[PDB]
Amino acid sequence: MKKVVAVVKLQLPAGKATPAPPVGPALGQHGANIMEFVKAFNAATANMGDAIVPVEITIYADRSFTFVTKTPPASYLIRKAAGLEKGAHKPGREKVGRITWEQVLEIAKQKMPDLNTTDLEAAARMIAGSARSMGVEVVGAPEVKDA
Repeated sequence: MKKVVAVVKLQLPAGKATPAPPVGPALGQHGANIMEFVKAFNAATANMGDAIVPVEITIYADRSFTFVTKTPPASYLIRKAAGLEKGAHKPGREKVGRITWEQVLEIAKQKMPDLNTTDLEAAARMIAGSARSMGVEVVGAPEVKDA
């Protein structure tokens, strides 16, 4: 008795969203509420910074909206697997925006269910290589042969 009916696969500006998004009405259907919409957005885009994110508000006719993407494509979750944590008082020696081979795989695997890719190396370079675009980098993916 619950099946998504509207997957708002729209986009949205970080640090720039407001009671006047490219949707507004096109979204007001989940019980009709905008601020909560942008509140959670501006609240996250503000908790992070400014940017753009593809929204995929998986809504179900039962009148519910499940979804929360953060940062442009890839970064939508690559940011998490990347290195966003800040920290407080640590011995030092560390960085931000660092993913791992497998992590980008699963993140790229589900991203390649049967569309057109095939080898984990393609979608991989995507999620991972995409991270490179974002400047992010992998944290492993060993490659040796001299034992």
